[PDB]
Amino acid sequence: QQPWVEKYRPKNLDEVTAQDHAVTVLKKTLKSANLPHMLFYGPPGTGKTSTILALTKELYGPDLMKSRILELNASDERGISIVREKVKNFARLTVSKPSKHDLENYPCPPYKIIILDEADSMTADAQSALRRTMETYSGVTRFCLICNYVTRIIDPLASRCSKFRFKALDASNAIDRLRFISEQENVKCDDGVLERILDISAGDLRRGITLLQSASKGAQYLGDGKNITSTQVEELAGVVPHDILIEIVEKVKSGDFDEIKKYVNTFMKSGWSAASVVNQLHEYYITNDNFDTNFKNQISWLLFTTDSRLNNGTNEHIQLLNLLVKISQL
Amino acid sequence: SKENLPWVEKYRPETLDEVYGQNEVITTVRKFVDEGKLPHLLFYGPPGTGKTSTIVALAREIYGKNYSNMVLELNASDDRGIDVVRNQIKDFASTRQIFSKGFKLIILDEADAMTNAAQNALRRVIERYTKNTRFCVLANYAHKLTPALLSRCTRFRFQPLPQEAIERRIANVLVHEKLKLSPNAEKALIELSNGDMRRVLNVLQSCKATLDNPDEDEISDDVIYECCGAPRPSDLKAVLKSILEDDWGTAHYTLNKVRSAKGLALIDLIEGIVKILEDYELQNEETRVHLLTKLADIEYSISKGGNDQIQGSAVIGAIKASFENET
Amino acid sequence: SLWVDKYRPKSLNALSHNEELTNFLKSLSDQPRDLPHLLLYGPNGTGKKTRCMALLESIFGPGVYRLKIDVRQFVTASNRKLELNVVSSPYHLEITPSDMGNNDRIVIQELLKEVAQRYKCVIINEANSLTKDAQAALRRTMEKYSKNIRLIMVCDSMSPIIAPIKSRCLLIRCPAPSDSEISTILSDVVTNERIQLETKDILKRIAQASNGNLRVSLLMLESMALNNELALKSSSPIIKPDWIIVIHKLTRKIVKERSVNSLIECRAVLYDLLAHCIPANIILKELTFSLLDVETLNTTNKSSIIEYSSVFDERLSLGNKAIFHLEGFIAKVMCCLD
Amino acid sequence: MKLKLIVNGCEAPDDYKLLRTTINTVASLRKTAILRFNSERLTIISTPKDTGQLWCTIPHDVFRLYTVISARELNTITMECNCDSLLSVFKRYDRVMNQGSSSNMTIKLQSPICALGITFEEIVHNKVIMHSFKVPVKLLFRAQDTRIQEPMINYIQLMMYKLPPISGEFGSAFHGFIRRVERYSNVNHIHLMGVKVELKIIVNELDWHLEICWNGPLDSVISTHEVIIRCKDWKVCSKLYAAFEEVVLAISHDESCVFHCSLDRGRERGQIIYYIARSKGL
DNA sequence: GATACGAATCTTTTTTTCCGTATAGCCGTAGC
DNA sequence: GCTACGGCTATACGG
DNA sequence: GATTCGTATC
Ligand SMILES: Nc1ncnc2c1ncn2[C@@H]1O[C@H](COP(=O)(O)OP(=O)(O)OP(O)(O)=S)[C@@H](O)[C@H]1O
Ligand SMILES: Nc1ncnc2c1ncn2[C@@H]1O[C@H](COP(=O)(O)OP(=O)(O)OP(O)(O)=S)[C@@H](O)[C@H]1O
Ligand SMILES: Nc1ncnc2c1ncn2[C@@H]1O[C@H](COP(=O)(O)OP(=O)(O)O)[C@@H](O)[C@H]1O
Ligand SMILES: [Mg+2]
Ligand SMILES: [Mg+2]
Repeated sequence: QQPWVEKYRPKNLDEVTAQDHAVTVLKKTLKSANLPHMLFYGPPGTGKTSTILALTKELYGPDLMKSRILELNASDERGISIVREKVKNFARLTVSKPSKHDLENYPCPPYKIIILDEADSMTADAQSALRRTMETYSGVTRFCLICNYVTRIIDPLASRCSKFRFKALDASNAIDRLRFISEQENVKCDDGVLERILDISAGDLRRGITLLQSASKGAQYLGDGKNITSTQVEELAGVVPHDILIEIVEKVKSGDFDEIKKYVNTFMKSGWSAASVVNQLHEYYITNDNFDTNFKNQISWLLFTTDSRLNNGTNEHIQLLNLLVKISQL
Repeated sequence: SKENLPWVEKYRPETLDEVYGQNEVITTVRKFVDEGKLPHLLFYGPPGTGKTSTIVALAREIYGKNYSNMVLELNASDDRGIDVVRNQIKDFASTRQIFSKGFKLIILDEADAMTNAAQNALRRVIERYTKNTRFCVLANYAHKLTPALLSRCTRFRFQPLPQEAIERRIANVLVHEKLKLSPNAEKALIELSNGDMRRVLNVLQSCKATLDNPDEDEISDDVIYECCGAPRPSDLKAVLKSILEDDWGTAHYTLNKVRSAKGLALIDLIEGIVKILEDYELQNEETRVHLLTKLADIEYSISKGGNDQIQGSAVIGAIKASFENET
Repeated sequence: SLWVDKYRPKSLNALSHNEELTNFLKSLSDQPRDLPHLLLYGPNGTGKKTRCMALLESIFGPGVYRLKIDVRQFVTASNRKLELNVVSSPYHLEITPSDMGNNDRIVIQELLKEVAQRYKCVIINEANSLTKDAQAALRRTMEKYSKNIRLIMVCDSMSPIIAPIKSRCLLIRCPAPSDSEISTILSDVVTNERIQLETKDILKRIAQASNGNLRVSLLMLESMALNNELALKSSSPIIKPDWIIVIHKLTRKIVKERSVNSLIECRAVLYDLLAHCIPANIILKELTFSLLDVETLNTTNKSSIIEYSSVFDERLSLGNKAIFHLEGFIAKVMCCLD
Repeated sequence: MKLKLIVNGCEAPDDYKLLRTTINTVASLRKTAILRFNSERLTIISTPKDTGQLWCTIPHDVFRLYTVISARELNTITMECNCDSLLSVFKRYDRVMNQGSSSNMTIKLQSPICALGITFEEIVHNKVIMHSFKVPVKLLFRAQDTRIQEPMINYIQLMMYKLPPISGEFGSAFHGFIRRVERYSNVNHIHLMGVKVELKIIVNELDWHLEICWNGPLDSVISTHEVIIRCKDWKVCSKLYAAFEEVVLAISHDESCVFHCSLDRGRERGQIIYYIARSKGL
């Protein structure tokens, strides 16, 4: 049919989980018509698009939505000219008259909503043009900005738009949703499973749902009818096995450049991601009590520098080798 | 239909006496109006300080009923290129007054987004037709304006809103909406406002939405922190105490527990720790440098994103290493 | 043609170098209706593209390899003609950002909008070449058009892939085979075409000289076979790419001579390598690793070399002109070795 | 490589009008045109290689004399000529009879880049005024001719509409219906509608909608058929419809649009086909 | 005759506005 | 007296 | 602005 991420997308504002504050504000906005300009920001896969789509569904319904909603994302041109003509013309438009069915089954607010998804990719000039467009036509048009990086939104727009931070979906946040999805999809797992899934999927429910779907597909292919263990979850998540990490730590402990270089070459021959192994090394070194305070401070700074370098799309091999060499000389 | 509006565009001042905070600027422009002479005004300040509201109320006060034809307002939403400045602005500030005498008012909202050629053409229009037309320039960044344009414009600085203006506006909003606010929540709201009225209005609207039943219910600091998702001062103090005094494992545990209790963001904790450490007395001057530099790169990396736990451990290690210089 | 595509496993069951990955692919292909977007990451030359083609054959049946090469025209914001080649096939599309530079956003935008209008699988080779804007369009394109399109992109070192895309995909790892498996594949090749093969040790030598690369090992085997008059010798020399030899000579010159004139000669060598269209990131990688195999350098020199390599490859990733960072890295190595 | 032909407009009106319409269409479409002089027919091709292609077939019986000889297969002489020079020559020759005459137009291929010696006579009033012209052309190679082919059209969802002849009662009304969308200045896309007979011209945009519909009688020679095309091609279709009595419209669902014009010379019939690609997807 | 002076060489492939041309639409006059 | 076509002009496009 | 070669002048 459809992937579990799109199959279990929330339809109402009640299905959205762990984001209680924004959901409650939008629900009280349903009973009123003083909804302000919203700025949805947070980690990826936290449910901002799902929340805005659910609110849009509840406000107008399937019929008035096509006439009362304009959606622009990163897949379409959003230059200064586009903002100055299309957005301004849509905001200047008169609100469409609801039908009897719409006015009898939906609140039908006297405004319309312009949704600008992936607003972090918008240039500063477009936002500057957007400022007075939202301010002048606030009583006839509402604006929603969705992004992951708040700093990419200019200060005047962050001032005009109400800020709604979306919390990262940890284990306790989305364990109920994952359990509901597993029960509805008939997935059997051991105790502690789906918790390792939400731990690996740090602040992401989409990745956790995809991992659960992949584990279920693997179990169905096996056909043994056995519960999914945490070992399989870590394997298809890309988590380095603990034996390999232990060997990495042991070879780092002996500060030999040649042995470390050979083992790093063999390790990157296995295709392991540098980000995951760096996170695992960070967890191992910070968690372990065999190291003193100075070593922990230096290792934290080194891991921060390595993570920042890796996030810039650099070479995984060079960064991992340099990090391990620096650890061996600590 | 003012009840169908966001609180930011619901309490926009209509008269000059409804604008709080900038008492000096309001008094100066009122004296200008009463004397009958108005120079080429230039309003500068951070967003939300009340420049557009002030100039709109001033124009309404000058032209009570002829605001439609005596005021030409252009902003970044409309094209303000060389051709628009050459034709439309000149045509407006080239004809005589209709019947109101006085002068014609041209407001250039967000003039920092205008091109340099447009400002170069505008300076001669400003200095040429000043007998019957006065220009007002609003901008948040003065570096994007031509120095000649700043030379021919009288500069007015809009300071961030002081405490008392925020208290008065919040009291007016509470009276209008029949809402209650605890003094602790009042202090929390002003601190997060950062001299911005729009932030205060948005947070107040979100807090009224947060309450299950708006009347008979007070808004406490817990409501503020739950609606806006900001760390409590007690949480920041506990995190700083754990980082500064406790060992590495328990400090990491405390940071993780504090962050997972309410879903707090690491950048908010970083800002809180920066604000608290500014009040600290450091006798080495190297701890200050280490703290500022390490926290700056950590904040920048958070802005670009990455591993969150690694960034938190980096914050803890940076604070510990910086405070190791105080020996 | 060449032996690389002569013995390319067309079917899913013909893949015999990963085993567990083959089982996982069979699990994915059991029910293709719920197949999500796939992202394959691993060492270059492992066979990720072969796995993708085998999966597509396992889903849509034989016929995916019936490639027609087409010519497409695109226009950017300004008036411009973009002659992008499209290698489409039944229920399969191929897009690569190699030919197109910063204009890679509008081409993928138009192509995915047209194809997205059962589903049609789209393959994006070298997913790391996108400039963080095609990715911005792609995340919404696959999130909203998941019903009528599926995205399967292969890549190596997926660090420059943005977080939302990685969150929107299934992460599939393709480790490189061991030396024994490469030797077994070469043995099958030479059984299909007899090459004398005096000693089994030379197959292991070829496998070890490729660092887990099937394509490089097969190219080496074919080169030695054709040069040695359809035969093989135990003492036959190991053939290596020309730019590898040039980088090794550059490393030898850097180790021997450390001066400004030697710096200018190194700059000329780097300019020749750049003119040969070799990416500067892997140039820095190979130069750094060739410096580390020098036996006359102590541990402090190697640590300084690797630190400068990390700093300068980050700078090259955040840079515009690649010659500045390469020259800086070489000069730093020279100033550290002296 | 010996090409020579003679055209007499007054002797045969209909085929001369067909040739003039083809020249006007290829001139209005784009600069330069492809003249394929096969031994039994002349094909005039305008290949931009989204923009449309015009494929007009002119039989050899149209011209009074059609000696075509070349070393290529079936004496295929292919040439590229500027339409503007040919259009000017044809306008001069048309005004020659308009002022009163019956002289023939002799065309010879006089010398890869060559020129046609289009010479004719004119008599003012009993004076002899020889009009001589030389239009520079290039000679397309044999393989280059093979690279140009008429695009075949699938019939899986393609549906034919027999547009009314312009000489009939409904012809003027249908011409007005076709040109009803041309009076809008800010139109670039026309989205056609046929459900299974009606022809609807729909121009939907951000803040305005258009619903031109044909309520008159129509025939389909022997299900929804929608295709959105540019306005400039629709102008060419309207121009072709006025000059041809037998006009056939073919609409493919989200694939293409075909404007077929036929001149019944019976004798081989002269036909004009204007293949139009959809400007964008439904 | 020594020196100051001069020549030759050391080199290249998004957004706004503006200048001139293309083109379609409309009005005025010759002809049917 | 009406229509067709040529000349003049306003507007969009391109580089 | 630097180098190298050639003239006119002191
Ligand atoms: N709070 C939530 N409750 C239920 N499902 C959720 C929640 N948050 C995320 N999801 C699921 O996450 C998947 C993707 O959600 P989206 O809202 O489209 O992602 P996102 O928040 O837009 O992140 P982006 O697009 O990378 S900025 C869907 O399958 C949702 O069901
Ligand atoms: N001094 C003030 N007194 C009362 N309300 C204020 C004051 N300053 C700002 N506000 C409120 O904040 C809203 C936004 O302020 P504006 O004056 O419209 O914008 P601005 O201050 O010009 O900031 P920028 O630079 O244009 S983004 C107003 O509509 C008022 O509701
Ligand atoms: N299981 C296998 N058995 C034999 N040869 C293989 C196998 N997997 C890959 N290859 C060889 O690898 C060559 C190319 O690999 P490729 O798919 O280009 O790797 P990558 O996807 O990493 O670029 C093919 O010519 C094929 O012969
Ligand atoms: Mg989203
Ligand atoms: Mg303003």
